[PDB]
Amino acid sequence: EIVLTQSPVTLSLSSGETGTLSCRASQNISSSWIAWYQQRRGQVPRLLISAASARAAGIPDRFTGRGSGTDFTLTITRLEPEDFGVYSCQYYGGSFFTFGPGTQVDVKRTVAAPSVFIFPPSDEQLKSGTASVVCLLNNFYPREAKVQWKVDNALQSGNSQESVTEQDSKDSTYSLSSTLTLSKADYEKHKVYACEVTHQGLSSPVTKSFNRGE
Amino acid sequence: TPAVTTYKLVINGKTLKGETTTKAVDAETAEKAFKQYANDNGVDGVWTYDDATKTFTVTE
Amino acid sequence: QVQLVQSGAEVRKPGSSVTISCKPVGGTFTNFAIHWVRQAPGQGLEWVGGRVPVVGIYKYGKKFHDRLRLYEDDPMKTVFLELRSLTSDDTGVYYCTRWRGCGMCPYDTSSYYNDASDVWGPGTKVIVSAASTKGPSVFPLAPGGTAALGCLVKDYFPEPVTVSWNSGALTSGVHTFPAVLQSSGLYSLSSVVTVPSSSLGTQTYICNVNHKPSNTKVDKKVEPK
Ligand SMILES: *[C@@H]1O[C@H](CO)[C@@H](O)[C@H](O)[C@H]1NC(C)=O
Repeated sequence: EIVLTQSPVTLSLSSGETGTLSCRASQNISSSWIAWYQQRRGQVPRLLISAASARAAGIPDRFTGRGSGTDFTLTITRLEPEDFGVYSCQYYGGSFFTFGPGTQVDVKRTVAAPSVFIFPPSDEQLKSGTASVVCLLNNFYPREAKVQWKVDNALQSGNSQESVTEQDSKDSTYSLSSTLTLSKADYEKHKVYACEVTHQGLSSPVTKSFNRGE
Repeated sequence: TPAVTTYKLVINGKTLKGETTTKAVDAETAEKAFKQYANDNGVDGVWTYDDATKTFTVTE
Repeated sequence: QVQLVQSGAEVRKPGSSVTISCKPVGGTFTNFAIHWVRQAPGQGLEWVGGRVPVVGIYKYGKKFHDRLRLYEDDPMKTVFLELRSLTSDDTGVYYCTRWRGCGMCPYDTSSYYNDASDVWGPGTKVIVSAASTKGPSVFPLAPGGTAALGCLVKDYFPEPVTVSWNSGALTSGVHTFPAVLQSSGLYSLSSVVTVPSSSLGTQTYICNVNHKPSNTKVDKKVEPK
């Protein structure tokens, strides 16, 4: 009945920088029913704020909460390595609780374009009845990047899966792997296998491809 | 009987070397699992068996 | 002080049901509601339901009504969650949470439902897959002066696999991606390494794959074609 929306999707922060996360409610609610949670990349969620502004026990002065009506904000100052993660606002009034979609806070750095590689299916895998084409996006920033598979220039959907590494603690870049799954029968009919990559660091979509055999 | 034993597979391939295990009622069931595992990994060679250690081996 | 203990991971065939147990340690048992929050892989927090034990005040999430049952065992001081007709959208980590409140509330006899959650259990991993334990098959990934090669560790169950390169001697430029669960119910991941293109004819690159649930230790040589 009440929907929570957060903006932005991703927030990039420098060391000394201060950032503000927004929680937008569908209708006017009371500030007593808003909480903020923090999720580290490998931990259970932690409560930061209850009742819009009440700081939870053991939570430093770094995090402060505000808001009224339909707009609520969480302000982060002197961001520290522990703080980078996913932040979710929660409404816990009434009968049914709801969470916001969440906002990831990552480390800000200069934009860096991905190096793109495509990997043909191994001969070991072909004699197994399935075929996997792997596309690698290496050491890029920012996090968001699109990969589209084109088999003979025919866009694919539903037959690909991708995953992303955690942001590196050293150079603060991301890496991505996309696997296109094909049956051996389907793999033999077609000739062109291409990986189309879209990223902020690329002036135009980069395409790496090969032809079955050579 | 619902009781199973653990069988080992030894892989001596030109590019894939190592070992894996499976739980099967008898050795005949274990070999079918191992031969599928080897074919899935593209390993094609000779099979030997040691009933003492319940160990299959495929070598290229 | 007040602490929440949860049962171990579970694997369930699609269409069946699963039951998790959450046991409070410390504090009271009938004052504060236990709220369950789940997280699907790479998705946001989702509220499943909440129930004050024994008292009987409870609500289910709209998505989980008709599929969910929350109950407790008063002798064992243990709360349970039962979800039926499981599908792939139910795979995730399930947390039982509560508000600390008065903690060791003395002579309170009062019920609190609408509170934030500052006490969380470790989480229970629920994997919806029709698959049995299966070791991985290892396939090579054959390749500005930099090239990439790797290993595709495919069709294993369950998590986790460990991947290293050259017995762990090669670590620079290595990326092991998180495993993805494909529609067959089996896991699949890749591990990659970037090296100078000059090193392709020279250096040997071997990835070491470990899958303990299957007792698999395997070495694959990655050669250029
Ligand atoms: C919320 O309340 C303010 C002030 O009463 C009003 O101006 C605004 O239109 C209301 N918005 C909603 C979504 O109820």
